[PDB]
Amino acid sequence: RQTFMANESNIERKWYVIDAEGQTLGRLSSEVASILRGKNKVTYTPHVDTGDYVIVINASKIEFTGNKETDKVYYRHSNHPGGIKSITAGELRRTNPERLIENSIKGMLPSTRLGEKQGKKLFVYGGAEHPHAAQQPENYELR
Amino acid sequence: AVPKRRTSKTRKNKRRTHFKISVPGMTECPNCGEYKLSHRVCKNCGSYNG
Amino acid sequence: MEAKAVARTIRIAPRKVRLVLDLIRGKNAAEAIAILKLTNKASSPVIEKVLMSALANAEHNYDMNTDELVVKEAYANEGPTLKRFRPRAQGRASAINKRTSHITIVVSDGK
Amino acid sequence: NRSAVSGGGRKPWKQKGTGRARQGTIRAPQWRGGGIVFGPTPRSYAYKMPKKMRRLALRSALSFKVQENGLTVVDAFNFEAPKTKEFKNVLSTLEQPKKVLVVTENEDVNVELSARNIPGVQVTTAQGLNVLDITNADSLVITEAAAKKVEEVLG
Amino acid sequence: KLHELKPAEGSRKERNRVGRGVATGNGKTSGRGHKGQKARSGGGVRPG
Amino acid sequence: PRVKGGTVTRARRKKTIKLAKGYFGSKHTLYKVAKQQVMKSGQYAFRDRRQRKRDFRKLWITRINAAARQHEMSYSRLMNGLKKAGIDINRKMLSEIAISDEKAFAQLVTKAKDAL
Amino acid sequence: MFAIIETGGKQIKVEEGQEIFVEKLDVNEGDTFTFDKVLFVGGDSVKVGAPTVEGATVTATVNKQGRGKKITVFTYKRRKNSKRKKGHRQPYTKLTIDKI
RNA sequence: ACCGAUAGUGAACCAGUACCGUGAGGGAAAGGUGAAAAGCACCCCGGAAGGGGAGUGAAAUAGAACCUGAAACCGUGUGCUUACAAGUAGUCAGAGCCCGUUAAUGGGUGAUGGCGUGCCUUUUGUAGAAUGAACCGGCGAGUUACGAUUUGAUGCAAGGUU
RNA sequence: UAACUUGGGAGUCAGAACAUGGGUGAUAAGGUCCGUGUUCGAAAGGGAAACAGCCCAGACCACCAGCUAAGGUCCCAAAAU
RNA sequence: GACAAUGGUAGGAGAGCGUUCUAAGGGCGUUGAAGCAUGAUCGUAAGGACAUGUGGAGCGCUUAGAAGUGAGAAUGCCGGUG
Repeated sequence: RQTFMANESNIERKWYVIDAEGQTLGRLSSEVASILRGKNKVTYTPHVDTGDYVIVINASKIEFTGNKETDKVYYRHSNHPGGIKSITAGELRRTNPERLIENSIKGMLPSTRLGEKQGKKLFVYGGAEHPHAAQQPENYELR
Repeated sequence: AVPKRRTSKTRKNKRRTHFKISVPGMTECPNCGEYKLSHRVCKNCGSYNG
Repeated sequence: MEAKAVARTIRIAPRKVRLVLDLIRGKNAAEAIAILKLTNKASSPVIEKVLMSALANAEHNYDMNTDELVVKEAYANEGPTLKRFRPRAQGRASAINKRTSHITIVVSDGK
Repeated sequence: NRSAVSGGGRKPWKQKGTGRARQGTIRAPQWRGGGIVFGPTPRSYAYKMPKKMRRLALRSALSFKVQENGLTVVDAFNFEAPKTKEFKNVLSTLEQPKKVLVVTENEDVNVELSARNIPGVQVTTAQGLNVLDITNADSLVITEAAAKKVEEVLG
Repeated sequence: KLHELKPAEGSRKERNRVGRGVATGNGKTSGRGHKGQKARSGGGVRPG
Repeated sequence: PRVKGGTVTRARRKKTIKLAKGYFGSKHTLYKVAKQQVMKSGQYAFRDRRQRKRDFRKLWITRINAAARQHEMSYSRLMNGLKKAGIDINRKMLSEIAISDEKAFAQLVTKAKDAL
Repeated sequence: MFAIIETGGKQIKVEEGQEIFVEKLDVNEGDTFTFDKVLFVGGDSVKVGAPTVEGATVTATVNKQGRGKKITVFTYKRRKNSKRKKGHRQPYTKLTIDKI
């Protein structure tokens, strides 16, 4: 009977920005995947993406607990026989932090078409800068 | 070898996408008036004028 | 109105004829004679016949201008097939289908 | 069945080594043109029951007409030769419904003939009363003599 | 009354007719169980 | 007599072919795949009628939780306070108070805190 | 200005002049039915929500009384010759909402 | 209370025939224009076949392939939809767009989300990489006789019954 | 809330896993053979990722209602950062 | 009313649906029967009606009776077509 459903005509999407300085990778990634997926709105519907547009900055300043700087290897296979490649969270927090952050958050979103389209709401930047000034980025903080 | 499974009539029509044949590449004869095939001699009336 | 001509039980497999018919479908009928007259294929003469008959049904027995005529609807349907045999080796026998077709062309004046 | 249908008696191909199903004869049930597995047999359907039940049924079939006004006694008919005109007239002057059973004492010639052309008139004698034909009709025409015949016969 | 005919109550039944689908109860194996000598046509140990 | 029945086979096969229209390809044309797909369809429908009462439940809880966290409460403590305060609306199904009338939702939240 | 009532084991949010489809009541065609179990009222001007509310109970017409579309319940067991088909049509009554 | 053209004779029809075999021998398929041939004069396109008209006819989408004319299958056009996507192909929820019924909580389509490994047989156990089926249609499997028994029904009842 | 007798009609005689008491094997086996109970067989639903036999629990049907069992509550994924 | 029950193979028991023919009754039908197609209809299921086109001459309904009485599987048989 009666139960609300959001439409393409009904949904509005806000932008947010959040420093990763002093943050843990997973402890930030969870609270940000929630915003991307859009389940802090009251008008959450599963089939359309009521999420938001998140900006992450200072991705070179995230932290790792314990001996993950040298442990915690990222593996990836090239589909050629013997084409497996390896990296470490140390050699990626300084070499490409804005893919460290991307992978951490995008493993937390469901692996479907709506999830693929919700992952690209995330805009990750090392350093304290971003080209998204024309969006009125609202300042969010975690919890 | 033998087909393990019959071809669905959607896959048949997908494979037959490019089986179309092309136009003949024809022009209007400046003497016959009727149509000729470019770089060929007018079957209808006379010469080639080239 | 809409004039049509038909050639029933022509001795060509219909999906060889549909090739040629996918060229003249929708053309100014002054072109379609020449198109069918210039192409390699073999189903072209026995379609030139049907087209010229459907155009000679426009001037005669109706009254239309055969310059104003586009080939509105051409197509080809299956007729009765002639099932024959071909001896393969070792006592085997393989069936043959000498298929036919019905070639239908409908020319109009757009009125 | 398989025995009677013409042909058969040869195995169409080897038991083994062809791709086809193993078949015994061309006249098995599933083959087009085969024998029929079961079905119509030339037989009979008549049976019997005790005589007392026969007389009981043939008395019920008449008590039903007496419950209603199906029965209507008359005298012995009179005819010189068979003629259906006077017979149909008499049947119409007695308020009789369409199908009447005209039960006469003995077999009669001047009644059977002038009756058996009409749609619904069946003449019969006390020697030939039927549980089927009493109940088929809805109007009896017995004579003053045949009724005593049936009450003497029936128990 | 030859068009209203009721036999006595409890005097006639349908015959059981096995081999006509799963809903009747006796559809596939027709009441005979599975493989064996008592599941073949004519198959049965003689009496006694 | 010989009952060469051939009018009923066609009739029920039509009645089952027409119950599968909109199915991809041969599933809507041939009796022996259309019949299987109609069986599977009835089974899926039986199951999904049961699950449809379970999906909207989680939906309503998701949205009530998203509303309560704005006032800085959990779903869990909200429902505890509600069930303890007596105020016993169909609180999951009526996730419409949270959307439609927001001031009344502040009302309910304050009562929930008052029951603690 | 709405109200939350509870009628057939199910709460319902209702406003003035709304059609509602409820399960089969005991009232006849046309005759008005007044709901006594109200759980919430408010929306725009007042806000009273309690364990239950005595008053302002919804007065609603009884518009129609019928049977919903036929669902065909089917379930089968694979490789075990066991299937079952029932039909079902759920009776309901539709009410118009007069007053709160 | 027999068949009605895959039925009934193998054979409704030039059938013990085509055909198959050295031979004995095996053996099919094949009915239906209309009330009446009135079986399409004449014109046009075409070598013809075949068409389009005009006719006959109650009807020619009854034109000798001639009653109805299903499904498979093959096509022509369009209303929604589809080229970043991992699909036992559906079911539940659902925006949008397009129509409008046996008039009723309408019909079509389906962006996206949840759940979800066909059917039959045989097995302790099969999504099974175990079997079977290309699809469609028709035909295709507990019967009959005579006896025994057990039940219900009925008629009489120390009798009952041919 | 069964038990028994008298009659009509049967199917079954290839069982499996787990827990426990044993033989055999090597205190091997998803081994094999017995006692004991359960589940599958003939059982759908929730959990063990998926997973006949493990844990919870036995589907008459419908509802966009509520309380719970095993198991859980950072995100995938409903509920404690 | 009240309360209880309603997963299920092998298997037992019961109640039904539909086809073909028969008897009796009572209908319909060139102002259009069966059949075929179309639909958004009715019943708890098997199933039934109705409207609409095509079709061109037989068909249903009620109560009983009698069965060559129901097809998705048999590397089934025959035909047609992929």
